[PDB]
Amino acid sequence: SLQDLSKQTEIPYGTVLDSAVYEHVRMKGLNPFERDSMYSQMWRMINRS
Amino acid sequence: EYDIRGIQEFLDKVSQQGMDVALQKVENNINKMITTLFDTMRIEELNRYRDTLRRAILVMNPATAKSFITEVVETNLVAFDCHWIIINEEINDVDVQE
Amino acid sequence: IGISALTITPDRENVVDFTTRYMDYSVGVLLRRAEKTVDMFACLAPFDL
Repeated sequence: SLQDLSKQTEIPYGTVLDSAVYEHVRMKGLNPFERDSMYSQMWRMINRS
Repeated sequence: EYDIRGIQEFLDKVSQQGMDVALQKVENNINKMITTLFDTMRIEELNRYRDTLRRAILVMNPATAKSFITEVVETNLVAFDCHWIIINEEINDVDVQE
Repeated sequence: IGISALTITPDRENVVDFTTRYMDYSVGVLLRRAEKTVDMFACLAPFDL
């Protein structure tokens, strides 16, 4: 689905720069009042360097 | 595009009663504005921010107001108790609905 | 006029006008298929042919 993927680290993942998906993930990841805790994990993979 | 001299007369009529009026311009790039807050403020300070948005006034172009209400609600910065007033001279019945 | 997979978002809608939406959006992921298979040679797999 997606919930596990945020937790594994053997396969890296990413997306097309400055798509709407990239801004969507940047929006969900930083928000400390998100109820979920998947989105704020994924950002730490995508944003490397 | 608002010319804040038009509300120069709140000053001597709300500093007296001692309310806590604050201003803040709303950008064209809303998402940059919102994300900079999450990027820069402490999680202590930011919890004193949601304490203010429980009341507001909007004074703006309705086509901006729609997108701003949608971004504020969608990022969960407000809940079922807020009471946002809106004022304008012209709003037609298409936009009252939206 | 513009026409494609152009997802509606408030920061885009602020500067151009969108029709009613004609199909719903959804994020997904693509991944490579794995292996784990069984064959007549599985009897002999511990040694090279």
